Amino acid sequence: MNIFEMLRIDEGLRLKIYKDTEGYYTIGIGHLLTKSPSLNAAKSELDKAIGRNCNGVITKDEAEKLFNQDVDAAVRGILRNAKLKPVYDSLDAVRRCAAINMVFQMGETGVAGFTNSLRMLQQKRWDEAAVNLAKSRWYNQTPNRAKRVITTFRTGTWDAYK
Ligand SMILES: Oc1ccc(OCCc2ccccc2)cc1
Repeated sequence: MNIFEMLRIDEGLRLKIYKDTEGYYTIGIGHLLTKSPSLNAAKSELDKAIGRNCNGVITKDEAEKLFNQDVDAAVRGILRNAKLKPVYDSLDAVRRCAAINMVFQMGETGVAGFTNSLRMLQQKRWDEAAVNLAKSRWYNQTPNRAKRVITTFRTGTWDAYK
């Protein structure tokens, strides 16, 4: 188990443009294309991301390459964020995967709201952090995925993905 396998489970794999749980155009392994309601806008973003005229359809290799870029962008975003980096660096490898998973899903807009969760995680107050993480729109809107991520933070094991 690693971050790629974890997010592949949580996001699935689809080779044609689809909509995420919020209704936004997405492709591949959870690659957001646009929040615009315009399918043409999504198709432009796709062609820009892949470097060819895709017509809304990609190959598995292309989906996996976008996925690698997206995971790396999440990691680098954590490392560049003065609030997230100290917490990330305090975690073991399995819990770091849970952190990347959340940033992959929510980006930087969730940083402020998760201030108290981040403190509890840095303090290694795992049960309290798990309770706090569930008091969120994130948990209420995607509860099964959030429960898996939270269990990973609570236990430091892959039990929720096995
Ligand atoms: O959009 C978000 C949502 C939640 C966040 O924090 C919780 C997960 C985490 C833990 C350690 C290091 C980085 C991230 C950060 C951004």
